[PDB]
Amino acid sequence: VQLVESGAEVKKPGSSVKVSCKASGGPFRSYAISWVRQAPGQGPEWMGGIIPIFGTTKYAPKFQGRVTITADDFAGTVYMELSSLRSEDTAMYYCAKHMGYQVRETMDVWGKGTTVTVS
Amino acid sequence: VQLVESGAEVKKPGSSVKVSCKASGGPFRSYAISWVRQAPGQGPEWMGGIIPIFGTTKYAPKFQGRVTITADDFAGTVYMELSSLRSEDTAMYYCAKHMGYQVRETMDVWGKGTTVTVS
Amino acid sequence: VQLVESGAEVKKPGSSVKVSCKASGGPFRSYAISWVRQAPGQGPEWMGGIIPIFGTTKYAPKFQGRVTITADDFAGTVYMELSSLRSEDTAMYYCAKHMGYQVRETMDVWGKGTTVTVS
Amino acid sequence: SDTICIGYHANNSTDTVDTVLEKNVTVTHSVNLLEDSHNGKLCRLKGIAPLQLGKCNIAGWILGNPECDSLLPASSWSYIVETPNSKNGICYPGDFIDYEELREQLSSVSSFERFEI
Amino acid sequence: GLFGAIAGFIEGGWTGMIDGWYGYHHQNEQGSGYAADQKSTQNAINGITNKVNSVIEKMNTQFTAVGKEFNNLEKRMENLNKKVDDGFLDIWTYNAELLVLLENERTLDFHDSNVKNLYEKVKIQLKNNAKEIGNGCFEFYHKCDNECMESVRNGTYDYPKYS
Amino acid sequence: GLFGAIAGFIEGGWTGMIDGWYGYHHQNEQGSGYAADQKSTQNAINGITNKVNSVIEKMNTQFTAVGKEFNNLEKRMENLNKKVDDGFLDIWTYNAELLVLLENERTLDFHDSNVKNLYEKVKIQLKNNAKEIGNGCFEFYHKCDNECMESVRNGTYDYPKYS
Amino acid sequence: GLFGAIAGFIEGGWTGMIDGWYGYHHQNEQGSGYAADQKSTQNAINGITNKVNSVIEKMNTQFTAVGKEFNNLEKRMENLNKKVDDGFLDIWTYNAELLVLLENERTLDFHDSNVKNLYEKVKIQLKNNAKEIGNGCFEFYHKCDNECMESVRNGTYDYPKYS
Amino acid sequence: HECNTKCQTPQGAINSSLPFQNIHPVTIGECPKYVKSAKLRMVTGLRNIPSI
Amino acid sequence: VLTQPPSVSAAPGQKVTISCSGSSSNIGNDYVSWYQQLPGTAPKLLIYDNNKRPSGIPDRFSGSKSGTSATLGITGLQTGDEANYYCATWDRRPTAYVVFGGGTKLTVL
Ligand SMILES: *[C@@H]1O[C@H](CO)[C@@H](O[C@@H]2O[C@H](CO)[C@@H](O)[C@H](O)[C@H]2NC(C)=O)[C@H](O)[C@H]1NC(C)=O
Ligand SMILES: *[C@@H]1O[C@H](CO)[C@@H](O[C@@H]2O[C@H](CO)[C@@H](O)[C@H](O)[C@H]2NC(C)=O)[C@H](O)[C@H]1NC(C)=O
Ligand SMILES: *[C@@H]1O[C@H](CO)[C@@H](O[C@@H]2O[C@H](CO)[C@@H](O)[C@H](O)[C@H]2NC(C)=O)[C@H](O)[C@H]1NC(C)=O
Ligand SMILES: *[C@@H]1O[C@H](CO)[C@@H](O[C@@H]2O[C@H](CO)[C@@H](O)[C@H](O)[C@H]2NC(C)=O)[C@H](O)[C@H]1NC(C)=O
Ligand SMILES: *[C@@H]1O[C@H](CO)[C@@H](O)[C@H](O)[C@H]1NC(C)=O
Ligand SMILES: *[C@@H]1O[C@H](CO)[C@@H](O)[C@H](O)[C@H]1NC(C)=O
Repeated sequence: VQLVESGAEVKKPGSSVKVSCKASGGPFRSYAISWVRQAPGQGPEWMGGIIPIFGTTKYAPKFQGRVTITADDFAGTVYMELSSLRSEDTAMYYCAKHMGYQVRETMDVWGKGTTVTVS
Repeated sequence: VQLVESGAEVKKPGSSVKVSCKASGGPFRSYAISWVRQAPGQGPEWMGGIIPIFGTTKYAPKFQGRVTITADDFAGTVYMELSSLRSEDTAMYYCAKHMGYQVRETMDVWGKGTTVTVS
Repeated sequence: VQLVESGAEVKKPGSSVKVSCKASGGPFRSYAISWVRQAPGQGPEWMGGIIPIFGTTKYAPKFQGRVTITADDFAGTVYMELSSLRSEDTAMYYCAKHMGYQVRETMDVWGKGTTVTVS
Repeated sequence: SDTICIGYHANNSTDTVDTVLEKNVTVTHSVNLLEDSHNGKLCRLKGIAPLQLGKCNIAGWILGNPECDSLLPASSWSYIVETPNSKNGICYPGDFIDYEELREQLSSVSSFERFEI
Repeated sequence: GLFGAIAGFIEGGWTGMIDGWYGYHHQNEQGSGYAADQKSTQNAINGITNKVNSVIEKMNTQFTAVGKEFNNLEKRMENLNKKVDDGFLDIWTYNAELLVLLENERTLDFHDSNVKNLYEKVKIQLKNNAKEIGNGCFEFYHKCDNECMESVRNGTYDYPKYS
Repeated sequence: GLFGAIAGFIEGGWTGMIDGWYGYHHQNEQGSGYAADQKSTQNAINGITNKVNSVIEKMNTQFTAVGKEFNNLEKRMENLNKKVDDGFLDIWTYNAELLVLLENERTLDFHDSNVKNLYEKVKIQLKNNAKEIGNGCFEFYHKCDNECMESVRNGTYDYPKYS
Repeated sequence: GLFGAIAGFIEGGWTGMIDGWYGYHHQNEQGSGYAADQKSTQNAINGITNKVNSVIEKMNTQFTAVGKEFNNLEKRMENLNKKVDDGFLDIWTYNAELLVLLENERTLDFHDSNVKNLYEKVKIQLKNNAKEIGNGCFEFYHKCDNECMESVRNGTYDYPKYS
Repeated sequence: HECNTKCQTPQGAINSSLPFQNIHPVTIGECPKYVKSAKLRMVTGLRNIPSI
Repeated sequence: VLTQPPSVSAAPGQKVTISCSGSSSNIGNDYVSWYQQLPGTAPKLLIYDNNKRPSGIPDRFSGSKSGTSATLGITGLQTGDEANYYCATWDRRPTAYVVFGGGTKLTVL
């Protein structure tokens, strides 16, 4: 399975952004999908994930009022929207496989990255 | 469902008559169908009924050798034939639904009526 | 069913021969098929047989290194090849049904015969 | 202690099939229903050899083109073969009226007799 | 499978059983050994060959079919001809693929059902003079020699004689 | 069948049971008799009539369709017309035959499943106050009069009262 | 259903079990709670997504297709064009509707089979140290704490230790 | 060349009794049916789980 | 090996019996089948499973087995019973294979 994110984006504070993720294979998947954030010089940060059939979404307590994760199923894509950009939402964003249908701690396949700059 | 009988008929004694009944919906039904007779100024009278798949027919002891009840299945129609008409076979004839596949005492849907005069 | 062998053949010693057997009905069968040899003036001789789906073949200990039995399935034909012909492989060859899928001792349907002469 | 068990068959086959709920299931026995092999040559159909035109087409074969001098003795065939380099048809420029209908007519002829009218 | 016997409570096959699809493995003082069940295998073979023959029969042989020719002023008829050819090819490809895909699953469920039926047939016979172990296996309480084994693998096991 | 009840551990039908598809036969001191089960038969009849009506509905009525005429210089269009007619006839013949062949088997498995469900429903009710004989038959340990029989054939059999 | 578990001897679903399709509800001195079974749900999800992907894949994308024009002296070809278009539309409508109708029933039987398999898996583990109540429910004879409960839902329940 | 056949395509002769082929839609003789598939295998045995 | 009486002679209307004798290797642990071959045709199955008859075989033919020997009995003899009769059993020890008899010429008067 190959995961491909969208292009790199640069915005200015106070706005929102929407990144996307496309997976190879059949349109419908049997694994959960997560989004991970990594600022330059620090460790990664789990943002939130989505479940294949039940449609449940989970977010971190820090990113509870800003992030929104959705899926398309028939297209095979996953979307993440982040609102009210500060100057600290400038990092690298990864799309991560999960193995099973639940959002556990084991992500075995990662994408390549996508930089979102705020200025 | 809706039950529709044929038109009104007038004959003279010594002949036979054939009345019809058409039900709405799919051609094949899962309920039994009965025929009821009511003379002017008297209570109703049960004549006989037919069962959907097993094809069994039941008649009253009074109308044993005269009535014949048949079905068409693919057309959705039920036919009743009364032979050797007298001057007393002048009443209103009703077609009655039954609920289940057996000819019980509970008829929950009736038609509208059809007069057969003998003179 | 009907079993039909191929034509009669005449060869000279040191060569090989290939006889065939065609059965009526559907191409795929649920019974085993055997080949029987009968020299003029003696009793029959079982040569070998084949099993419908598992594809196993059995041969007599005398005809171990010479006979080869194969099938076609989609054509409905069974082939027998006999190699290194002597002057004693001059007999009548029969194709025999078996009843079940195993090569037992009960052959209930026979063909008609095919003479192979060696000279 | 006098034991008895129930079971089923297994072998060393490595042939797989596809179902609706799963792909590549290895099974003990199977058959193949599709053919994808040919010999790569044009053969004879039930004894009769085909008629190969070569440099000519139907118009050149039938009109009597000077470059189709070898097709004169032909009087029987099983099918007609043309090539993408069949360019010797009408030498004098002009129009051949109702030519595809003539090809459709000849698509159901197996022999003819050529006589001097 | 839908019946839970193959790759279920019986988790593996036998490479030592060569003459059948379903069977028994026994063990007593005389010795051990495998043995196929002939009635079940015969019925399954009949059904499977019937299915294959029906699939073969529902598709008829294709006779001669060659293309046509059109000139520069007959594009509409040429396009209609192409449309007809492509449509029929697509329909028949869909039919063949769907038929194979749907028949494979039923064939795989058939064998699971047969194995489960054999297990239940033996279990109702032994009922009380044997302990169910779990892997499709039964352990006798009394001494079961070869006559007892051959009567169990026949359907005529005599319950009262062995209490 | 896939469930092993019809022509399985219950090996024959009843010609004395005339009012239903599945039912009971009882025997006590008062007498004997057959009796159909109405809920199972009603559900089966509903399902079967639904299936037949769906099969009828998926095929639409055929309207007027007559042939055409061509002259001696229009062979290609005549052949195309023949091709279209033959192809559509073949496709619809295949569809109809396959639909009937595939629906018959499912219909035959439906009744086997229903008989097995009825047997299990009775077996879990009796559990301990009855002995399983083998042919779909239960033999009571206590005395079961007509009230007990009618409660067994209703689903409200009272286990504790009869120990 | 054909297997008699969903809307059968287990007559209702759980709105308190949110993370899975099939699962357990336990009760002891520590407390109560629901818990999904991950292996069964994972296998079912794999199968269902495989089926949906196959259905999507068997239908190919439709490319450009526009109409043609004819004059007052070309009625036969116009009628042939209409015939071809209508026939192909009818065939594909029939195919799609039949495929959906037939796949829904198998999808509904799959879950019933899975629930029955889970019930039997637990029943063969407990065998003797638990009483079958009837609603898919087992009542232990000994004292079963959280370690015992977790061992039951893992498949490694130790029969001899609890007699 | 100089051979014999019962089914001929513009690419070669066919020598089978199978019900399907994917060589060429144009045929002469008695030929199987043309499909665009690449694999059509029908199962007759059970699931293969050896070593156990 | 199965050994039978080479010839049999009797009169019309009488009852005759042919005995197939073998050994504990073949006859003692399997079944025996009977075939009748008219002069010029292929053999025909008479008795299988040691006492059974196919469809289309009269009741005049019967058979049984006794320990390590079987016997075929024909009662109601006529002229249409002129043939050779063979006994067959599926031998199985070193390498299993079908084994046929020697032959029997039932002569009718
Ligand atoms: C079933 O097996 C085939 C052959 O082993 C697999 O085909 C391979 O598929 C992968 C991607 O799915 C390709 O990268 C390979 O090139 C394919 N190999 C060949 C030889 O074509 C197929 O993927 C398997 N199916 C599944 C669902 O795993
Ligand atoms: C194996 O089971 C079969 C089926 O019942 C038995 O066949 C019976 O055999 C006896 C003689 O032993 C006959 O009298 C019966 O007529 C047979 N029944 C049928 C239905 O044909 C067979 O005997 C059993 N084998 C053994 C060794 O007991
Ligand atoms: C047969 O079973 C039905 C189903 O339980 C019984 O119906 C109940 O009847 C009692 C009165 O006898 C009512 O109070 C209940 O409300 C009924 N239940 C339902 C769900 O309707 C019926 O009584 C039983 N028959 C007998 C003779 O006991
Ligand atoms: C739940 O069941 C699994 C499967 O049997 C157990 O996995 C085993 O765990 C032990 C250590 O506890 C290992 O030594 C084995 O190799 C494991 N087996 C397999 C097949 O992986 C697991 O331990 C069980 N959980 C508990 C709490 O007992
Ligand atoms: C299985 O074993 C047999 C034994 O000879 C061998 O002939 C056959 O090729 C093997 N099958 C495979 C797929 O290797
Ligand atoms: C091919 O066809 C020829 C004759 O048409 C035939 O003799 C041969 O057996 C066939 N098969 C092979 C593999 O050559």
